[PDB]
Amino acid sequence: PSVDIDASQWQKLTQSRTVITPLGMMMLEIQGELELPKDFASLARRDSPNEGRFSEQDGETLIRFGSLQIDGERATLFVGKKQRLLGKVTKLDVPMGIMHFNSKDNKVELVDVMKYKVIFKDRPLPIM
Amino acid sequence: TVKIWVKYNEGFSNAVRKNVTWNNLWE
Amino acid sequence: SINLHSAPEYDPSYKLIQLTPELLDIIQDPVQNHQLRFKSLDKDKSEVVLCSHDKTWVLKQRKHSNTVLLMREFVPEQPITFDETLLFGLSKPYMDVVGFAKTESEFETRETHGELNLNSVPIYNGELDFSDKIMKRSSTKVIGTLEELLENSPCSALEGISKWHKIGGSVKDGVLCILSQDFLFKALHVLLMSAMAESLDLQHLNVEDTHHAVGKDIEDEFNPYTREIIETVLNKFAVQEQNTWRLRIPFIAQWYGIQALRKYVSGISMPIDEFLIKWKSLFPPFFPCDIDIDMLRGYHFKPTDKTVQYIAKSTLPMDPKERFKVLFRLQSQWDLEDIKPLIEELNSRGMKIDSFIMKYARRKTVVTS
Repeated sequence: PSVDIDASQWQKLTQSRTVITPLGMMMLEIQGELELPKDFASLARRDSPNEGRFSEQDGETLIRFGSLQIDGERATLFVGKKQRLLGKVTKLDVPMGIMHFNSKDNKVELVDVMKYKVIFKDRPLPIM
Repeated sequence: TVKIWVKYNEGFSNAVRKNVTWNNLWE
Repeated sequence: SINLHSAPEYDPSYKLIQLTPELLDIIQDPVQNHQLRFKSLDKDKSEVVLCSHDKTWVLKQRKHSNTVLLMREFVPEQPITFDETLLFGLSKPYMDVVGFAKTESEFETRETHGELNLNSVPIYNGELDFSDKIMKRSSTKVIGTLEELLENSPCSALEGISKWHKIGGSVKDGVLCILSQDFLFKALHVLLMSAMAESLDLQHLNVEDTHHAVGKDIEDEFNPYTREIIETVLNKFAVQEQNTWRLRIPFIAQWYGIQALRKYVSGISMPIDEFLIKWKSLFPPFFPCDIDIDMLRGYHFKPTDKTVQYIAKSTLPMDPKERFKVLFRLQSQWDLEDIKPLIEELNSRGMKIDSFIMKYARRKTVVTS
């Protein structure tokens, strides 16, 4: 089999319109496992306005799991209520293409091109 | 109470490079 | 600060592909779309390659042990509000992103030599019953056209066509084939012979005139030199305008010279002049070419300064020290340009070829052990 890579949409969006691409995307990397609850639906009902940990976006229940603060090359990541990780914004030696593989029609579409990433490879710290 | 955290991996591992089939791309 | 959100379920359709500078240039070219293409022989077994119109990359998946989240900015339907605690080093949130993908691997792209899939394509030696022999084969499926071959090959169109021309690819009775060395050289000889007999422009040969010149005075039933055979021979020993072909005369002369080496000085030596006589005599009458022994560098050696003898690289040892030893034993003193094509294949680590020779040999310009 064979199929062309479609980059028309990405091209049009690129011509139109920090590390965030003009298409509004970014790459986060953590040396570890991001532990999220197995049941968003159950916890979303217990979610209080004070916590603001869950919300509905386009029919999907999203969890607010952290905060990101970018200071130049330096970056700080808050995870949950109790974790703080120090990391950096690094330029990718080899830029990464994000592509969407449509299994239905066996078509490939270029989503975006990643040139930077925010990486955290060091052990999490207390919040202060 | 909701529990959100990172289980830190002590290091980083890269597996051996593998060949790619057509089904690997379209799963 | 930036609010980080996560979906309960990621889409695995999103994948990361390494983009080499050239790949990036191609992708980031608004002039043309669909310039890159994923190709594979089948869905479950064969490799997938990435091809432009003239280049090929091989894909390799590589898993990693980190958490990689692909995240995009989104506009919250409702303002994202939460109680602020003792958070230091944290400014007011101004942006929300949601992780839409979680990748555990990358797809690396490495530039690779595009190659033809020559599985089901048979060898043609100029038989008159070739159609019958192929039709009486175990595998009935035959590659009909070159487009099908290129389509089912791990290579780009240009690489495919180039290789197809280089290996003497052709088509007989509707089935793609590869001309044998024997039939290739015979068809070349017949073509050259006919070209001289009709005084064709050797710098401007076409398929029709050449084919007509060849099959003018012979029966169609006994003539294997069809238009496709002629076109193949031309695509092998000539270069076409980007319209018509011009013969690669020194290349042809070199081919005849290699054949001559294999015929007359295999296992025995011979004065260079006499070998030049025989070599020249192998050509079709009036064929314009000036032969020289330097054309045959890498295919011969000189036992004495005035003699020549054939040598095949295949018979040479694979260890550098031994190959240089036996080469120097066969011939005590070498000219610098004579031994290089015999030992180049052993330079695996890569360096200056002169230095490579310096490791096992010394200059004194000729070459000694």
